[PDB]
Amino acid sequence: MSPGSVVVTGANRGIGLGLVQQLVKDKNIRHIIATARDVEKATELKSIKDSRVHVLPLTVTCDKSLDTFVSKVGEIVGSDGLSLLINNAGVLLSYGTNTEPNRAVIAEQLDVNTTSVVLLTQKLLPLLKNAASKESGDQLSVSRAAVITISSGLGSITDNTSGSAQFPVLAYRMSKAAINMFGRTLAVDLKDDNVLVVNFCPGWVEQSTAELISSFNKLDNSHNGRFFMRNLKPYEF
Amino acid sequence: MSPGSVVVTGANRGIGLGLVQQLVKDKNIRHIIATARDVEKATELKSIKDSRVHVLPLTVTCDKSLDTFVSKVGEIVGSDGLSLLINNAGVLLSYGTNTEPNRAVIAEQLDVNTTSVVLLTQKLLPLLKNAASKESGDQLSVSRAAVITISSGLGSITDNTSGSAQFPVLAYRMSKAAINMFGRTLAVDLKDDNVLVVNFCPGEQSTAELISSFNKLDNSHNGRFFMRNLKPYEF
Repeated sequence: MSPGSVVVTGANRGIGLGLVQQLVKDKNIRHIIATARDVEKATELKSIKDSRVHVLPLTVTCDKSLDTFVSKVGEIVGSDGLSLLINNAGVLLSYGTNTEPNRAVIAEQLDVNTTSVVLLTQKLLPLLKNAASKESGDQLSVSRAAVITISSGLGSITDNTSGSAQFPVLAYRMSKAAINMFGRTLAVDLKDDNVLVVNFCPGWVEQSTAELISSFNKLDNSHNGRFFMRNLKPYEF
Repeated sequence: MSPGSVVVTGANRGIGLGLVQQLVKDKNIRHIIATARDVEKATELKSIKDSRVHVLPLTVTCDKSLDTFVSKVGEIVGSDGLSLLINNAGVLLSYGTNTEPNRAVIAEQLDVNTTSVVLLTQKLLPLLKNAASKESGDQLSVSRAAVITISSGLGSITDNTSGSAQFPVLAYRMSKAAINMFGRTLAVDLKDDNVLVVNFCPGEQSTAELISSFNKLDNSHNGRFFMRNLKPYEF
């Protein structure tokens, strides 16, 4: 089975856009909600034909743009609920240990990749718990209700052998470590609500998204609260 | 062996304080710097009578308060550098997944437990490195140069099986995960500067146990996260 409705933040380009193109190929999906900070500019996102794709504006750092967006998606999915939330929107700010100490940069990296993602997921929980309820039982799947966050292998603490000297990714690594901790906590917290939650890391083209979408269709209770590679294959955290 | 100089942040109470009380016992340490946000209120810390103890004001979230502090510690340690930086200053802000969505709270939790600590650490790097260059070779220990960060078991993602259900510790858990990531990162980044970095979960009888552990720390502990008795966490 397919999810009735999907939300993809940051679909104007990169992974977000590819995922939407991958998503439109599944004609059994009823709604496809794509967001862009600057919509009037998301031309390639916009060019996508098919009537079920809704390109809505969204600034993940603005709590007003969040409330407006949550309401719109609410008006769209109606009583059906939101089946799939794939938190893709994020950014990679340059910052390593040998960078002139700068609080504003570290704070922006976390605000965008962490707190904004948590804020959005929290607001979209009612809609998710609803999609989950619309089918009795105790079985997790993305077609029922899932919160998928696009993370990064650099978020894995135990796999961190490179640090941030050669590559200024300290803040980024932390923002994803945190977001990996959120996913782990969310899955637990939403246990009795039956909504699935998993985090992935895309590669470093449409190949990546094609593989992610495939892995999505194989998800169940056994992947809940974990962090995997696009071909699945778990990360250690 | 003992560290020429030690910095303990937010030592006006709890573990921080407990560490300064344990540290002043090691009669071989030359400088012992303990911070407080409101120096006036740090009565039990100031009561501590000891020629080599310095109580400096520091409010981790303020960059001016950070620099000023870093200037004084350099002024105190001189060309010998700072041999031990133990990040204790921290906070627990109530916030779970069911909590009513609030950007400011999450932002404060991370700003205090993550970004503020990273900033303080970076600013002290010179001192920490200068201290490590006094010795020869690649031996890592808290007597040479080390950064000890007081984290928490709730910061382990692999061990998180209770989430925000029991207690509303979501923003806190994330803050700690991130700082453990910073410890794993600094360790790799400071490898060639020969400065040891390790993270501990504090768990009186605690701080006493931390210290003994600090004295057993070697190259094999670098970049890792342990419990006070040196039992390792998985991250």
